[PDB]
Amino acid sequence: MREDTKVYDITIIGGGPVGLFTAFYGGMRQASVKIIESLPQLGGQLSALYPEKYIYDVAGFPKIRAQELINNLKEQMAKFDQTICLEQAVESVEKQADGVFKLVTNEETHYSKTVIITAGNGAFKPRKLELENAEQYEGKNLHYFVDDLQKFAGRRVAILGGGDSAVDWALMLEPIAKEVSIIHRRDKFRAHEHSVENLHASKVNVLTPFVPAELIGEDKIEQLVLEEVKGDRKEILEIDDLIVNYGFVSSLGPIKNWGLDIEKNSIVVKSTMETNIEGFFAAGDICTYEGKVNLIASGFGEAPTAVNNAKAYMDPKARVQPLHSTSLF
Amino acid sequence: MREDTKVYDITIIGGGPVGLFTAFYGGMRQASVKIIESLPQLGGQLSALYPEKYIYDVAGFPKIRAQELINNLKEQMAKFDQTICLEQAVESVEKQADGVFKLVTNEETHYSKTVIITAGNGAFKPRKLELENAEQYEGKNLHYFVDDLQKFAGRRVAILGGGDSAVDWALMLEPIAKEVSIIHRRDKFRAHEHSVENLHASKVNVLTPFVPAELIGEDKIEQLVLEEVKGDRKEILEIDDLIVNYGFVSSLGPIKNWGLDIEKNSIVVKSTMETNIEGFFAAGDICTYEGKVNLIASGFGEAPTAVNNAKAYMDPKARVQPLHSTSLF
Ligand SMILES: Cc1cc2nc3c(=O)[nH]c(=O)nc-3n(C[C@H](O)[C@H](O)[C@H](O)COP(=O)(O)OP(=O)(O)OC[C@H]3O[C@@H](n4cnc5c(N)ncnc54)[C@H](O)[C@@H]3O)c2cc1C
Ligand SMILES: Cc1cc2nc3c(=O)[nH]c(=O)nc-3n(C[C@H](O)[C@H](O)[C@H](O)COP(=O)(O)OP(=O)(O)OC[C@H]3O[C@@H](n4cnc5c(N)ncnc54)[C@H](O)[C@@H]3O)c2cc1C
Ligand SMILES: NC(=O)c1ccc[n+]([C@@H]2O[C@H](COP(=O)([O-])OP(=O)(O)OC[C@H]3O[C@@H](n4cnc5c(N)ncnc54)[C@H](OP(=O)(O)O)[C@@H]3O)[C@@H](O)[C@H]2O)c1
Ligand SMILES: NC(=O)c1ccc[n+]([C@@H]2O[C@H](COP(=O)([O-])OP(=O)(O)OC[C@H]3O[C@@H](n4cnc5c(N)ncnc54)[C@H](OP(=O)(O)O)[C@@H]3O)[C@@H](O)[C@H]2O)c1
Ligand code: NA
Ligand code: NA
Repeated sequence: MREDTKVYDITIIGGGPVGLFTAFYGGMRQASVKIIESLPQLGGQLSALYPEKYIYDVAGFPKIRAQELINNLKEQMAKFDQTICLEQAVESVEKQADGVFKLVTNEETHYSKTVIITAGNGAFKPRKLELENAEQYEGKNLHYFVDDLQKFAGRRVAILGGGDSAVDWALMLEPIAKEVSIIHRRDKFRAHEHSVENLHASKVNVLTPFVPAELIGEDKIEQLVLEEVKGDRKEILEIDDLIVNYGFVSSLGPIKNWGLDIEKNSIVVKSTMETNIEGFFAAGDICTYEGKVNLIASGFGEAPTAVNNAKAYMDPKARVQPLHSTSLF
Repeated sequence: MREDTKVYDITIIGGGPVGLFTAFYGGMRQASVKIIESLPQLGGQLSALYPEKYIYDVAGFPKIRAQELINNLKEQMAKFDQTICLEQAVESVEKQADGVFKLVTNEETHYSKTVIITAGNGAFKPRKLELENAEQYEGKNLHYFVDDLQKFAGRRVAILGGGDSAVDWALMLEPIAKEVSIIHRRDKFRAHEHSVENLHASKVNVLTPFVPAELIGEDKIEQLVLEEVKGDRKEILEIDDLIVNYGFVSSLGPIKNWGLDIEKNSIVVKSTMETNIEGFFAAGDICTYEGKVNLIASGFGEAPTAVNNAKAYMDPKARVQPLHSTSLF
């Protein structure tokens, strides 16, 4: 655990499209801004689930690719400064006796005058390996997210899963690692067929249809035991690193432990976007009210409403109504 | 007075940016849509009051010219069918005994299952010439809205006003008209400095500081008499056409007589965007609620909220939540 003692004006929970636009508007209102995001990148459901698909119902865009919209939002918010904390899932939020919010994640403790939660359906997290003692190896040689390929240089690597993530990493590691195995529970892969063709074409050891049965290693994982899906046959692999790419899940989880009023598995808001905790606002798919629609356009409307009301909360002489952007730049 | 006996699903009062996106969204939800707009053009405050200016706080646009955003919205809604009624200001809205809304304008009577008012600050009207016989010439050779500039080819034109609209028309007409004069009540123009420099360098006859004194003509205007401001001098122009560019005025006007709940020139809405009259919704600058900010982004979020709740009102079996646009097309 570490601690960032700087009190930010606005801390945003979740860097999907609504959080990104919220960050922009915080900058517009001369607020210091932190974004905390569960995944190793920004973009929420758009970047995670349909980055290549076209969106037709965002105002002003006859058609726009999801990732393109996210890229536009990043460019928009780049005019201002934020501190962005990726791979952090907020698990605790408490308004302290001095009014300052304290936020705790899996990695770091943060402070803020206001919090705006833009969590969607809750934190995106990788699917964990469902083997009794898998957690023991987290922080050692069990990897869920991969960034630096060179740490696997000259090493025996096993990758679990059959999607684009598992296949892509297997192909990138083949020329770097001593040996690479990919283990998937069907003979048919879920990854793009061309990537799967290259995989079979490559020197990657493909083990299908198998599931992980056991992890062995007192300290570091040393052996991986596989079991065939149809039948009882087992295989043991000697490995230096295990990468698990089983996709992602989202849930509210600890968002329900902060004293917020929750209805429809979402955070209730007044028309100002404020929750039942003053200084704590919500926007986008995480929020609810009578007539709420879960759309990007709706969230993009909620964002400035939240930021502008947050600004008035922080500075009772600040007008909720912003000045014209046409004049300000 | 004429009557359109077709009962529309959704009829939108005002074709500013929020009414345009509302109209698009109606199409998205497979509703029959009519837009009724007071001016001879769509675009609201953007097109009328700042078409040339860059907007920076619409989600997904690092910067977009106001008129270009309007153009984008028109392209977006062109995917579906709408009935557009320009040059019609709504004077009366009544929810009849059968539940059907009856809307009466200056030109026509309309019917609708639901109404979504997107009127901003009220119906735009051009500021008119305050001379006693001026109205007599409307529909003849006195012009408040100019579309077919070619019809001024080879003609003697006088333009009234000192803003960008007047100056732009003078400069655009100079190369094709026989003669162009611009008449303004101060030696200083309100138009942009470079345009004014172009104006003085051109062959346009600039008459300042003058106001119109008299229109002469039994049928069409044949002569325009001007008088110097704070002076003792008149001028008479022989003209074929008179264009007046005195800007725009807006007010709620008869919107206050429909039995709606109104505060501070705004229609009070609950979180569903519904007014106190069931089936009658509002969005954009016209609506209010605690925390409301008059922004384009805000209005763009309110629009689909209104449409989707109007859909649920018309068919309580149909859902509020739309299917994905990524999927629908
Ligand atoms: C296949 C598909 C197609 C779609 N098509 C459309 C469409 O065409 N038009 C449209 O308008 N909508 C569409 N949607 C819905 C749209 O994706 C959502 O409305 C939008 O993603 C909501 O944005 P958001 O920022 O509120 O939430 P999200 O996109 O879910 O982002 C929230 C972010 O918050 C992070 N987060 C959450 N909790 C925490 C925490 N505790 N700590 C740290 N980080 C956290 C999450 O990891 C996530 O990155 C579609 C959805 C799907 C799945
Ligand atoms: C100079 C200026 C700069 C601005 N800069 C920004 C900016 O940078 N960013 C931002 O977000 N916002 C900005 N705004 C505010 C922005 O223009 C408004 O939020 C936006 O125009 C509201 O859109 P609308 O569709 O609700 O209303 P409007 O734009 O007012 O359109 C309403 C339309 O309804 C019509 N109408 C009204 N009543 C009737 C009736 N009874 N019958 C028929 N038609 C009717 C009117 O003629 C009008 O065309 C600015 C405003 C101004 C004046
Ligand atoms: N280059 C690219 O275009 C690229 C790169 C990375 C990610 N993506 C996209 O990002 C999204 C995420 O994909 P990603 O692979 O992380 O995740 P994914 O598509 O969800 O794939 C997860 C893989 O894990 C397997 N799995 C899950 N739980 C398991 C379990 N309990 N036991 C055994 N196997 C299990 C699944 O098996 P089953 O298939 O049998 O269900 C699947 O093969 C996808 O849309 C993907 O296309 C694209
Ligand atoms: N090319 C561009 O960039 C462009 C193009 C079109 C519009 N716009 C913008 O759109 C906005 C609207 O401009 P627009 O020119 O329609 O309108 P405008 O700026 O309001 O100008 C109206 C002109 O009419 C004059 N006027 C009004 N009533 C009068 C009266 N009774 N007698 C004499 N003169 C009268 C005003 O005089 P005074 O100046 O003395 O008040 C003013 O010069 C402006 O911000 C403009 O910059 C920009
Ligand atoms: Na929700
Ligand atoms: Na208003």
